Amino acid sequence: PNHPLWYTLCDRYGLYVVDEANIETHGMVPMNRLTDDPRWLPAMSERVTRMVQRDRNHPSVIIWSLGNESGHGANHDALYRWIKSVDPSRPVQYEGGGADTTATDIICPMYARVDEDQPFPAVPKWSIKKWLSLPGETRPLILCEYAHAMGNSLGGFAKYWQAFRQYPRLQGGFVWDWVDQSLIKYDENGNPWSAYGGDFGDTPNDAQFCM
Amino acid sequence: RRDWENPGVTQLNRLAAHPPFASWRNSEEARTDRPSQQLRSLNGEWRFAWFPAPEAVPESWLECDLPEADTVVVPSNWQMHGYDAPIYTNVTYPITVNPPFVPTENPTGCYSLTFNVDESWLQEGQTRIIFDGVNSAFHLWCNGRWVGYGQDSRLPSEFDLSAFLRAGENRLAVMVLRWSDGSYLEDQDMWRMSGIFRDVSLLHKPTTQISDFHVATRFNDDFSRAVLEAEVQMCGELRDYLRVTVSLWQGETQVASGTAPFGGEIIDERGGYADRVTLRLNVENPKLWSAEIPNLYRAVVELHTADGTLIEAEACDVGFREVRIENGLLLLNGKPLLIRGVNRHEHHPLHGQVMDEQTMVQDILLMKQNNFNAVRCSHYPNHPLWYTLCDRYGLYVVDEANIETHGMVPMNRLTDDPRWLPAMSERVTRMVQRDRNHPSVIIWSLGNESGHGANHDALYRWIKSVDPSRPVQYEGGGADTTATDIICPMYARVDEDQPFPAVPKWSIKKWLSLPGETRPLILCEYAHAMGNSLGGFAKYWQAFRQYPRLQGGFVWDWVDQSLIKYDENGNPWSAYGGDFGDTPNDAQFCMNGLVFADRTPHPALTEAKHQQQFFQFRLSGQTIEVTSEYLFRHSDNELLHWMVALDGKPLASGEVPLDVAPQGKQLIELPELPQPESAGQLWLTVRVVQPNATAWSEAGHISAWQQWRLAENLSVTLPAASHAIPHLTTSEMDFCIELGNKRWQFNRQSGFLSQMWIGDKKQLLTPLRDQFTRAPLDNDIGVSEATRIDPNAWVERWKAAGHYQAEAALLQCTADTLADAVLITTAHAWQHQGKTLFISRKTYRIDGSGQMAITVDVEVASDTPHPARIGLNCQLAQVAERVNWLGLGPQENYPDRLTAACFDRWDLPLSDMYTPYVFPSENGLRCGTRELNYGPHQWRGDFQFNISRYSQQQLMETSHRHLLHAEEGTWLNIDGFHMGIGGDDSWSPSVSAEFQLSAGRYHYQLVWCQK
Amino acid sequence: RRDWENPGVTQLNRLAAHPPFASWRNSEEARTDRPSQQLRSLNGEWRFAWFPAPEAVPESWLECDLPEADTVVVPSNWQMHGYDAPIYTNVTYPITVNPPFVPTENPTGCYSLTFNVDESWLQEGQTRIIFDGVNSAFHLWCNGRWVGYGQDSRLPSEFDLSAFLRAGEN
Ligand SMILES: O=C1O[C@H](CO)[C@H](O)[C@H](O)[C@H]1O
Ligand SMILES: [Mg+2]
Ligand SMILES: [Mg+2]
Ligand SMILES: [Mg+2]
Ligand code: NA
Ligand code: NA
Ligand code: NA
Ligand code: NA
Ligand code: NA
Ligand code: NA
Repeated sequence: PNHPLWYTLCDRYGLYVVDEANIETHGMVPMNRLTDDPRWLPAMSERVTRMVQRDRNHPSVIIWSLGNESGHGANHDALYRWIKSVDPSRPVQYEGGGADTTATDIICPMYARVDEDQPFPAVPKWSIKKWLSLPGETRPLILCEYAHAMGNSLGGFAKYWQAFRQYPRLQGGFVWDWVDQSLIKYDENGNPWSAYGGDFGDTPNDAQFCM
Repeated sequence: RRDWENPGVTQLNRLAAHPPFASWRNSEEARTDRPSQQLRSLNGEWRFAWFPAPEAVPESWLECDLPEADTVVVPSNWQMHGYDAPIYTNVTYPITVNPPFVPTENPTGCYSLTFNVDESWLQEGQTRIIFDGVNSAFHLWCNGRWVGYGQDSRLPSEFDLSAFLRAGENRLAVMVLRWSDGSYLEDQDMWRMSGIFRDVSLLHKPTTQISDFHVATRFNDDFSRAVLEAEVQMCGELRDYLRVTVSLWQGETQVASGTAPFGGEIIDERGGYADRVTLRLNVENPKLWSAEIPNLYRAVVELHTADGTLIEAEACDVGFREVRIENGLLLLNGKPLLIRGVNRHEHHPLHGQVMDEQTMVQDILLMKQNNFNAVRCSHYPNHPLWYTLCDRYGLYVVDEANIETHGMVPMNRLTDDPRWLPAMSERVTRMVQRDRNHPSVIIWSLGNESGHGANHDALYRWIKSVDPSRPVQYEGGGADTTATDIICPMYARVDEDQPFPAVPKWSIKKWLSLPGETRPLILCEYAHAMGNSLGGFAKYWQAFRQYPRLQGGFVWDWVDQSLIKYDENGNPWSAYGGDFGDTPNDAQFCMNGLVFADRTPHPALTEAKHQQQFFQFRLSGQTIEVTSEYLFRHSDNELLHWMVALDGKPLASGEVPLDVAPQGKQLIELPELPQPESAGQLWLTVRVVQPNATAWSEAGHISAWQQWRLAENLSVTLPAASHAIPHLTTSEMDFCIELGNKRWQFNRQSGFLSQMWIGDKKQLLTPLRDQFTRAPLDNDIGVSEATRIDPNAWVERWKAAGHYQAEAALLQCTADTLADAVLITTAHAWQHQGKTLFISRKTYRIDGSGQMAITVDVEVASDTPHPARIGLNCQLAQVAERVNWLGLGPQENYPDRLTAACFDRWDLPLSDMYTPYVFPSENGLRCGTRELNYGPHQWRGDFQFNISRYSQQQLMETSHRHLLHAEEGTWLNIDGFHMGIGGDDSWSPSVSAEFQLSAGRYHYQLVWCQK
Repeated sequence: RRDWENPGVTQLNRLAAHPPFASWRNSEEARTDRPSQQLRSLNGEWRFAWFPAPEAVPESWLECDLPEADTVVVPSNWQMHGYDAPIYTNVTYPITVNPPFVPTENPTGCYSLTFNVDESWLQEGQTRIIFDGVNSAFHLWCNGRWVGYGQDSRLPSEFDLSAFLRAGEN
């Protein structure tokens, strides 16, 4: 959940917002170890319910998100239903566990390619055109993350947009991401320079992967 | 920190819930389910001290035993020991509604125990203590050191004591609080007690252990093949040498087995569960489990090293069955179920809410003997043994979460509050985690009467997610919300709608077809058996059998929640609300069972057994069509016994072997019956007898029966000629008729028969008078809260109309001497405040044979509430030992509750003609009676009657059966007509129109003579 | 009670969540969305002291300012002021994965602020304190008395201070 003023600005300047609960357990093994554990349901539910209770009147918020990279747990299904019950005005999405589980109204993969499949075991990232028509599937597809803009990047960006425009159910996505997470540091001469992972003695760290 | 006033803290240091563990260290023992040395019981004599509040408990108690304490038995409810009073309140909370706060004066029970621990348990593995039930919250200490905290009174709380124990003597200190924020979720309609009411045990597990395991059974289209999947979870040192072996047994024969190392399949980008493994075993033509035939297999889960070293083994009984809802029908192994269920609380008249095996077994045997096949755990998870028993004897179970917030306003104030979601989820999730392997459990319930909140939807989905093998139901908020797979209303009537705002209770037939509705309907509660009740019960079962989607319901309920008290002479008597100084209270509304607290049946139990029969019959000429409502079993322990009798006189009889396939039919043509000599009605009575004893019944057990009127030959022969002629003697005050040794006396002032003489003795203590009222039944009083007096209740309407105060006004009284008899004509009018309620016109014809023909014709004002009865009553001077009659019996039966009774010649001791309802009311009636015999007297005609030593007046003025005193002589009530008793619920008029005496004009005739 | 190592305790005495409030006492001010005198900002210069673990925090800190504390701007992340190093890791947790436990060495930031309220606030009404964001958990004290606890670094944590306030400096 963002600083309260962000939603007011989006309401006024006009930007569609996906409000996401502060829940990410990426480092767990497997990713859903905690989210599928009934003992963590209470902590998770407050992160979802208190978000909804705070931002439910903002017109800019058009979609609720259960969080990020926490696999797919029964806690997600429970909280998904909680929202649908409390606020039927907004669709609920969540990418964890395969991007098309029972906890999301929208097929929302991260980095699924336009034409090329990535048949990872359990959590495959199908070509987005193919994903749409898998037997039984009918939901819309909007990538929660795509076109990773790390450094000299965004190659193949036009391929996505040609697809978004030709396929009615391919409704876009959110580029990753807006601003480099670099921090300022000063050399002996007092001159500032852009720093990243490990430049503060922090270790282990993931170097430039924060930009 | 006052954790007992924080819905955010429902436990501290409590271990995760799981299925029943015994930690066997020998596979064979696990297979045979014999005792486990690793599982000890700490039940027995403990120390106990009561305190008005926790702040009163002295610090010394934590380290040393309190001198003031007493030695009591555990498990037990401390109210049953007299430390404080048990409180019976229905809806209104026993404490002020100010969540999450509880009264500062909070009864606190300090339990303590000194016990031994073998050094062997502390040298390796983990030693935990398990409290199966503590009401309602508690703190634990071991040897002076604080261990943990827990809430929810109906599920086990476990704690690791490995680092607190010492070899030899140890001391536990448990401070149990009566009230806690947990109480807000425990407002069930029952006695509010407290203490350590369930088993306390010590379990020892290896460091590398089985921490959890789930068993599932999937089938192919025709159930000719199955796959048993067992997911096993472990804790501790994870190594490549570890393995899990799940073997399935049928008796001593291993039918299947699978072995595998840990490391589940990949589930997400981070991999899978390295601490889990799933074994899949193929089973061909498995023996399916059902309440009809509870086939069970034994599954043994072995944790071991690849090379053969057993670390530990766990196990459970596996019932191969599939529960699914398809096309609107609840199916068991592919067949539509017809739920013959009942709600059952855990109650004992002496021990309170503490359950024991014998009581559980008795209940199950009684339930199955009375054709019940299902039970609902109203309204909390039960004692662990209950499920094992239901698995083995065969009963479908609805496992219900310990959540009820009935007293809140509105009912969903807390269930719709996300801040209460945590406390609620634990009551649901821990239940499922504990009972998911029991085959007997076929449906999960989210709780009872807590309205409908978002929390319910969240938890509904949580269960659908973790356990897709069982349907989920919940009645709150309308009985058909998004939180239930089954339309499960309570007290919805068969044909009549009750359009309550927001939460209407539609007629069940109409409910099924509401636009868009497709779900099956099974009432979670119906046919309230409070006192003299269950009228209209047959109407439900006729509908259940005609409507596919009406699949039954659970009667409310199994046993009266009465407690035993003692008088000055030390004699026991049944007590209810308010009998312990408890107030506010809801008096007798805690007694709604088909059986008494001591399990003695109420008359209504036979009505239930009859309507719930598994065999249906139809007659056509000499042929009896038998249909089986069994879904799986054949009638391989049933024989049909038939009997034809003429007005109680046996003419013919015989038996035929029953051989009908489930859902099948069998035709049985009866022999060429011999045309009877005497005049009268021939009656055919058939009954299904179980030749062989079973695990739930004795040899000869009768499971079903049905009666039919056969040929009837009306008597056209006139009785012999009378020798003498009755003589009339007149005085201003009376008309006295004499014929031999017999004398009749009619008071000319009252207009009633005031006396009769048979030989040299008088026969009446009170004159024979009209009666239009009855001691009000609980259904007539119609209240569920001792504070609400519904003016619409039958008793209130009769009282306001003056039925109980109307006095008889004589309009006519004349005598006439005929050729061979004397005729007495009378007319009375009952009035109240210038309003004529009833008019009774009679004639008494006493002829030369010594018989008195009484013809009665009554008019009832159309605008006065329909009368409870239309008959006569009097107090006979004598008391006989037996009561003999030709009519419906042998047990008590009323107009809307008499399908179970059979027409025949019955003979019972006087005492059996009185039903001992704890709260006294009209009782013991028997209908369709053509002849009644008592002492020298005989009454003939077509009436209903009850006979006892208690007058309607005494019954009406007495609150407890033990306060009744036999009156002199015998009170007789003979009715031409009697109102139905109803019972669809006991807090509103529930007697169907067809059983209301609204005809305006009534006629009945009786012949009184000597036998 | 080490509430920061128990997922069963995500807060203590925290008020219920709700949409943005200002408690306008004038309808036109609310319509125009102008400022509300009933809503005060406490952003500015606070007193801060860093500690390697909560056990290192001196009980004296609850009663009066710590001499070794510095004056810093709030809101802010103490890493940006140089009290300790910000850490950049993608997937792998920055602490040993052993739920619900965290390191015994747990950087602790002790913030404090002396203030006072309008006389009428001491008279009637409910006065609450709102922390729009605290990373990652915290205990709150007012005039030396414990008020509450709260988690979740990205949503506001509110507490009723009504029964703690007093005339003069708080
Ligand atoms: O609706 C109900 O009716 C019964 C009345 O005896 C009893 O109170 C049950 O617990 C409740 O669910
Ligand atoms: Mg609590
Ligand atoms: Mg209730
Ligand atoms: Mg915590
Ligand atoms: Na598109
Ligand atoms: Na990154
Ligand atoms: Na049916
Ligand atoms: Na009741
Ligand atoms: Na048979
Ligand atoms: Na009475």
